[PDB]
Amino acid sequence: FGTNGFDIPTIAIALLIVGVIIGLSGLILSIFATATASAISNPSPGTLAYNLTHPLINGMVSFFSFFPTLYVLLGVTGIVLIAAGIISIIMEKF
Amino acid sequence: FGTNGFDIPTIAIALLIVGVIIGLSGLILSIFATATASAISNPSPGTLAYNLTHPLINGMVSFFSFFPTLYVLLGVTGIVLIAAGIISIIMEKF
Amino acid sequence: FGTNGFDIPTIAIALLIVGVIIGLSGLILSIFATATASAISNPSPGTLAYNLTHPLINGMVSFFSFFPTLYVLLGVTGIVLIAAGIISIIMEKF
Amino acid sequence: FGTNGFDIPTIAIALLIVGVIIGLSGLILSIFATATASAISNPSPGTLAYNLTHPLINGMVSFFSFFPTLYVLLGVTGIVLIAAGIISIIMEKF
Amino acid sequence: FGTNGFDIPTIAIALLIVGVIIGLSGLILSIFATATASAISNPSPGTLAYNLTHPLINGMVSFFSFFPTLYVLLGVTGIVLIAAGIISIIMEKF
Amino acid sequence: FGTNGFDIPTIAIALLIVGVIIGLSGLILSIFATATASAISNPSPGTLAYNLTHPLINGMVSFFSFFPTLYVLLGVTGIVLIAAGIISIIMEKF
Amino acid sequence: FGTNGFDIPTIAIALLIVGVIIGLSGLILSIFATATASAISNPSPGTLAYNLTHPLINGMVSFFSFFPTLYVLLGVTGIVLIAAGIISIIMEKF
Repeated sequence: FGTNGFDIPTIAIALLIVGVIIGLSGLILSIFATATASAISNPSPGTLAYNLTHPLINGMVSFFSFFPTLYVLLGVTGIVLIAAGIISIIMEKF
Repeated sequence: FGTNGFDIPTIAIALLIVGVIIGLSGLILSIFATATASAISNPSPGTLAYNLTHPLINGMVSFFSFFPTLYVLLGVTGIVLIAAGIISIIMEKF
Repeated sequence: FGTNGFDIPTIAIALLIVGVIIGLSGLILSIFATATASAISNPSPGTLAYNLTHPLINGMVSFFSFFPTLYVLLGVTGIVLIAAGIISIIMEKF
Repeated sequence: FGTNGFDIPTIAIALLIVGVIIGLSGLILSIFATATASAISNPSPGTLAYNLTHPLINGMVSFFSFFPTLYVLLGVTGIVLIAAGIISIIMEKF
Repeated sequence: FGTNGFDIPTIAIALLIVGVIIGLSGLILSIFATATASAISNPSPGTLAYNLTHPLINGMVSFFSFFPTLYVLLGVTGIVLIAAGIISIIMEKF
Repeated sequence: FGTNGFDIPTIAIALLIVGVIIGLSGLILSIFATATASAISNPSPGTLAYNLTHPLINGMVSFFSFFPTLYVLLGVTGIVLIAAGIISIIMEKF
Repeated sequence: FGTNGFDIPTIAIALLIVGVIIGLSGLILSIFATATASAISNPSPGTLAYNLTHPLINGMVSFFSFFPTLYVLLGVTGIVLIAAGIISIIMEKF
């Protein structure tokens, strides 16, 4: 059901695959992050361990705050792909 | 029943296939998402685990909100295909 | 019973085939959709699972609402085919 | 009584076989589950054995709740098979 | 009594065979289902055994409710076969 | 009763096997966990044995709390398998 | 009186044999069980011998309660055998 490489069943299957993969990734990351939160303690505000450990958790927080826009762009890509497919169909179907 | 590659039985079969595939995808994704919702907990509003986990679920929500327009465009494609078929029939049937 | 490729028995058989195929497709899709409706539940209006699942069912609804016009155009195609047959007969029968 | 591989007696025999197998499976599973229910006890709500045992029975309940939709899809498959048989007969019987 | 492969005695014999096979299948399934009904008990509405056993009987009920339409389609197939035979006779008997 | 490797009797038998295996596993684990609960005692809240033993039972509790989602995913896998079977049948049965 | 291996006299003789064997088994088991009931006594509800002996008689009761469905299935088998014989006769007698 298509012209050259655009196949609606294939597109649906690809959407399925990316959806389940993203769900799994969120699941695994949340489960692991719970263990991370449990493991690390809060020694004190001003002793050696605080100086030793605080920037690491800061980097954790920053990277994980970067994740959302990555996911948003990844979502945007699919609309572009389906659009190029529609345009390609229209170009030489007539 | 056609001219070159436009076959009404083939079109009906393709519509059947895409329909059942989309139904399956929705089914599997909903079943998996229920498990995802069950697995992840809500630690607290302001502790380490919240900072560690919140953006992930935000990305989940965003991507899944992108799904609907993908499905809509995928639906639009079929009208274009059947239209090109009709036009191609009319062009050289007379 | 025809001139070159227009055969009234063949047309009748093709109409039979497309009719039964469309009936089957409707049957199978309805039977599957009943199972889909049974499987998915309604968690709550505002919790995580709702955010995770609602757009999927929205896409389901949209695509299935696109089906009717596809069927209508598919029906329209046959009148065009029989018309081209009639015109072709008249052109060189005299 | 058929064309290539579609045989109504064979289909009837296959329906018989799947029916009796499913009946047996239900019988054996129920008989075993009764013994499971008898064996496991309820120690107390909050002691060590409860923490040790509760998630296991939760997993039991979840999987067994997944069974019904599996059976429903398995039932749906047969209509598809008989339908493909009918279509195949019609295609080249005429 | 026929042309190529359509034989009225053969058709009558095939109808006989499918009829007796279907009667046997119904007989055996009913006899077995009576034993199934006798074997399984009703423990209680809310204890462990109920959670363990209820979905199994639900799947039983669903599949057995799917049987009727299977039988109906199986019956429909024979009219198609005899029809193709009649058409084939008429095509080249004259 | 199938096309290449999808066999409804085989699927039913596989469902039977996985069901009984899971029931057995739950049974054996619960029976063993009862013995574990009986064996270990509660020395005191703050003496040497408490420091020596508490994290072990904590790990016990955590792993056994991980079991349920494992079972849920294991259940989800079967719907995917039966779905791929249905799709494969539909693809080349017509 | 048959075709290949189906012999009505042989079937009647087999029915005779299974009937008398089952009658004998019931007779011997009842006679032995009477002696078992006579031999074992009822020491007391709560002393050592009760703890030592009660589960044994519980297992006795359970197994003997399992017997009936075994007999029922054994009875069901014969209808299947005679049915396969009838079908085999019909298949190639014509």
